[PDB]
Amino acid sequence: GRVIRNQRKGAGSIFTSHTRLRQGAAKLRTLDYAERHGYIRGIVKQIVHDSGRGAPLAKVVFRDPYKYRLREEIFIANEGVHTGQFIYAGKKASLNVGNVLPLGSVPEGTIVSNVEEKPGDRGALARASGNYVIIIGHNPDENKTRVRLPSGAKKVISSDARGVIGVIAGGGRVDKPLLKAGRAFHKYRLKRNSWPKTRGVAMNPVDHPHGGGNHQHIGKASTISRGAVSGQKAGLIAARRTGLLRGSQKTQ
Amino acid sequence: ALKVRTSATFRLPKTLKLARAPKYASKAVPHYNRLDSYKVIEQPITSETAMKKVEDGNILVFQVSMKANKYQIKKAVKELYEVDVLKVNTLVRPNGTKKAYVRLTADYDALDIANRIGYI
Amino acid sequence: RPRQYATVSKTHKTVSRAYGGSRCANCVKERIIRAFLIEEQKIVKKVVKEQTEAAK
Amino acid sequence: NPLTHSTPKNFGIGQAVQPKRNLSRYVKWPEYVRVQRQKKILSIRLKVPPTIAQFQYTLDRNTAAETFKLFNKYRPETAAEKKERLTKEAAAVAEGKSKQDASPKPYAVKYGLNHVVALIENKKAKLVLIANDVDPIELVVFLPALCKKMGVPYAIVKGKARLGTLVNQKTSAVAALTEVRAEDEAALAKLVSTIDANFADKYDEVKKHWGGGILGNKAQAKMDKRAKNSD
RNA sequence: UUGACAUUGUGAAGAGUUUCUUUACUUAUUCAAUGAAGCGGAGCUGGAAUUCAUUUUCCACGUUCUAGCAUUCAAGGUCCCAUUCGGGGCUGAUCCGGGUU
RNA sequence: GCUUGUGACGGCCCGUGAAAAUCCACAGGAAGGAAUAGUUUUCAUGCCAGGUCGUACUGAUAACCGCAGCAGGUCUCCAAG
RNA sequence: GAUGGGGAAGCUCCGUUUCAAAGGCCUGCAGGCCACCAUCGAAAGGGAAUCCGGUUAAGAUUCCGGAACCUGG
Repeated sequence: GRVIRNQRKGAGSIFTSHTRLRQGAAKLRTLDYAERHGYIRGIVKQIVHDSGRGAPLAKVVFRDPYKYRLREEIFIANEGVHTGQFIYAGKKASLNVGNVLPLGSVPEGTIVSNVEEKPGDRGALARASGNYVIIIGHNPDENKTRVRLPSGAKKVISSDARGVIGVIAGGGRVDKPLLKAGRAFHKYRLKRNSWPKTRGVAMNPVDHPHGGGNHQHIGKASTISRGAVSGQKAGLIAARRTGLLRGSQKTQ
Repeated sequence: ALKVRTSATFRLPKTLKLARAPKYASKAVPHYNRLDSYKVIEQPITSETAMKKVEDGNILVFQVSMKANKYQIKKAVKELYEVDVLKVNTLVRPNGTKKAYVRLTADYDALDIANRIGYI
Repeated sequence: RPRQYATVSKTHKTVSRAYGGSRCANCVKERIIRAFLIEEQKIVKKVVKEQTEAAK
Repeated sequence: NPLTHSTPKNFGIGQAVQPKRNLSRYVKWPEYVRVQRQKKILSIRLKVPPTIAQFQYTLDRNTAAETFKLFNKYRPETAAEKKERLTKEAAAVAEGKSKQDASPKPYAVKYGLNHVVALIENKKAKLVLIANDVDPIELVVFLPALCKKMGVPYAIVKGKARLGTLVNQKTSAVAALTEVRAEDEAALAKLVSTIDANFADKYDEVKKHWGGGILGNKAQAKMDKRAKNSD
């Protein structure tokens, strides 16, 4: 048969990300002696809408300690921060909104955003609009704090890993319908060529497994095992269950 | 027994960078001045339209090698005819040969220079 | 346009202050005030720390 | 005094822009440098068999200088010297005295690796010096046990470059002499006694012991802490 | 995808002469960042302990109201040089291992 | 009034709608600097040069492509009563 | 899309802050600072500077007359 759609996306050509209007990637600092022992203050000069991404950004400046200059950095907004604000960062840093701290430097029940999965990864988790991540306990043994994640999950990571207080701005984006193809169109041209989308059962057998007709139907189960092959994997994958469900705990 | 390096970034330390000491003079000889003046200026152009510019505008029209340029042109004229050159404009004719309209200073009569050259 | 600022003399490109063709007067005023007051409050923090540390 | 004013700098965090310093520790060195250093360290790791742990017992500087002083007496010739001897012994003996008996018998170290090796095989050797720092090392691993089995006196030493200089060469890796004049035989025996005591006699024991095992500054101090602070 | 073998080293502990289980290590290998900046170790120092103060068990390490500013091997202090004008060294900025982390 | 440019405003977004060369300014205070004089050329004035290539005409129911002087197709500006 | 490099029997492929000893800036050398740094990529993007009148069978913001402007030195 042919090659299917999703088999092709690995090559990019059409399906890459439309990153012209992007600002620089939003990240933390490079970890260093200051954050490692003490703190440092930076100042947000302005905050801004990056395109193809909710959850607006903040351009923040710091004194280059090692040289007479300024180092600008691109943080993710935190729902209350504002221009002219001072942004303290490091191990000995104060516990307020927008400041960034390790996790051993704060208690459980606290929350945080944009958190590092590892020291000096510069932000992996809780990078999305109105999201957040929770601390639930510490363990000074191996310096391991444990957390809960917006997928409902839980994890354990180094307590020294940095994270910024609060939740990410943007919030109720999903609660607004798009109402029509066109807003979605713009929403997606600013990201990638992953939209519109044709249904496999409308396609032809050569163009998709589902494909052929006389009737828009599939023919066999759409739960394609995890030990399957690229080109077979279209539909439900590791289906531990299927259909509608209730309910419902994410993990407990 | 130590040394002070005040930056983590190391670079190739400089050295003498010798000059060349050729043994056998790569070119057996130097070329002559390929593109001399005679070679530069090829031919006058005595089309009636050109003779008009001569008679009226104090210009000489010349066919020239493509390899030239205005500086060289001017230089060659002033040598070969002992003249003051006011300015020049140039072009490429569609037959693949270069033309130059060379305006003269007020002191010189392009016409008299032409019949001095023996074309008129 | 930018490359004309090179041709023109300096009275066209600056006013007669610190931060002339760079900042507005109200911002420079602001920044002056900020400097002076913070360096005073800095002195105050210093002497407060001294009388406090020498308290015990 | 009342125009100069003493204004220190904090050089502290979040202020007082940091000064320049000796960053030789944190260098991002070149590849070859890192390679040689890391090879050294790796060799220090990875417990060394006795067959190589023979090495890195080189000498005391005093005995070193004494031995080198002895060996300098038994230098080889140079260009001009060989030139002179070959002019003269020829000029005389070719139409005169006996062939090559017209010039004296020589004395020198009899350097050169395979030459030395054959001399030892023939028991014609009297003392041996083995540079410790060869690369590759299989060249030389088999000499100490060889001289031991052959009952010959050897020592491991420092500076194959010094050995070279002893021959007016860049390096030799070896130097082992036989010819000695009667005058220096006392010092010969003097050095031999101490040297067989230090190297040769201790062979069979050193042949038992391994090397390596070292950790390095950080993990070493860490183990010291995990032992002392915890026991 | 799973198993065996090789890469693949060093220690310990031990159920049925075994040869199998976890768990110890850094050098192998692997991951990441950085113009490879401040690791580690003992410290000092400082508070706050005591005593007619001295370690005599205690403890920790200089920046946080504010949309400022922080650059010229750093000023100071201490030595040399003769110092005419200007240089140079130590501290200021503890010392020691050069395992970038 | 038509075209056109332009300004300040207002509306739109889960859309907020290039980059670099280049030019300038600011802070900075390295340095150099006047008296028989010495400093300045971002004021004016004065002097030399400014290279190479292209530059005609069509742009279509006859100059392009459609085998062709093909009713087809082919980007765009000006726009009277 | 070269280089360092790394794959591939190889034609060549990968990658373009590359696990690299990657230089040039001023005042023979002494001082000094400062560096992810090939190169190409738009005749409609960006961009230093010009206009009038007149002239030819056919050229013109290009020529002539007049009047400017910008760069560089």
